[PDB]
Amino acid sequence: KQYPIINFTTAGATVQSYTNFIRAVRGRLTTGADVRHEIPVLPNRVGLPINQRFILVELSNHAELSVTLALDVTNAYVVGYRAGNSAYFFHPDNQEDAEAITHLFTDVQNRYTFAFGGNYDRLEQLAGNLRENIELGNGPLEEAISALYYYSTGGTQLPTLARSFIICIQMISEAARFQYIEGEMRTRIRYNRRSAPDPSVITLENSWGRLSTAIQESNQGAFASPIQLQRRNGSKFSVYDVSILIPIIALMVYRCAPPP
Amino acid sequence: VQLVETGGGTVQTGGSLRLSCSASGGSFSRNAMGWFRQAPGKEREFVAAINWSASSTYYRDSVKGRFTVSRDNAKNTVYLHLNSLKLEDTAAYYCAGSSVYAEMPYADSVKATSYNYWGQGTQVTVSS
Repeated sequence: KQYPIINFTTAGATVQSYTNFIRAVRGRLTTGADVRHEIPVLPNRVGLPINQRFILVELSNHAELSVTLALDVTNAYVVGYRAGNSAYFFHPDNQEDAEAITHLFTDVQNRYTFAFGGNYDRLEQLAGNLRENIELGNGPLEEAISALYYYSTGGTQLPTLARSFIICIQMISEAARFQYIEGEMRTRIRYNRRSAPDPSVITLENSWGRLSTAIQESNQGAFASPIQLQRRNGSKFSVYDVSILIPIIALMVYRCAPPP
Repeated sequence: VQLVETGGGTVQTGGSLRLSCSASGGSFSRNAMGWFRQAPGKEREFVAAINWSASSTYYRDSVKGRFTVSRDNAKNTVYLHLNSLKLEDTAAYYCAGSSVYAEMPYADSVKATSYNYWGQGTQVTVSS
């Protein structure tokens, strides 16, 4: 069979099923069994078989539009998607990655590869807005799909397409990377609201690869160097330790191998 | 990104010439490039296309195994090598990249609609 498929829809609004979903994702992203201070580390990209390297997240609308997303199980980041018979991939910034993404949606008809990557500061352009100004929650997630599905048909502009990218990633990838950011989405939902992310989050997003590094190279959990994030008040502050982050960060990109 | 084309001019039946297009700035080398041509009073034709890598090349049926398209992302130029020139090939040759896609399905690669930026169209004529 093909890569695993974790199914989710914005029709049934249950704020539980959202959670059961993010936990389905995390369950596929790693096996656990490697955990640094109770925080699971994603599988090491080195030696990892391509048949094991991707995950598929399918997403349904209330307009009943289905779009399948591909994530890299090493970074939990979206490498591309599939809507209808057309498949679109982010730019594979290295040779080895280029090879691997060709194992995705092999049976799709039209395979596109963008000239751009999937990193924020890049999409923050095409969208024309910024993460700070871009709306999230279950609201943008219905429209983020109707964008992607309708991109294959040229019915969605690129600006709103990169905008639709920025919504997806944060609400899947980052949600699964952080318990904190995961919880933040349920909130916008249970009361059915929609809004933009606070510095608490953004600083977490920019810092995820940073923290993973800091945590795994830490001496007994103590960061060799501090790291500055922000809270909703915008106030900056530093983390000297893995402790605080346990309720916050869920998965870590493999950085090093475990100590004694 | 802006394109400039080189080569092109008087050639004789069965000869060779090499067209090149140098891109200064922009996303080039993350971009798919393609070559198109038109003779006067004749239809616009797809000639060749090449992706970013570039591991995928497509050629107009009539030119298959005659023309070869190349690129150097380090030199920021894309090459169209024209060998064994038939009279059929007399035309102005245009090079066009797409800043949106590093690669395209070839349904899109064959159409000039899919490319958002062009060169100035160096002229090519084949005598005999």
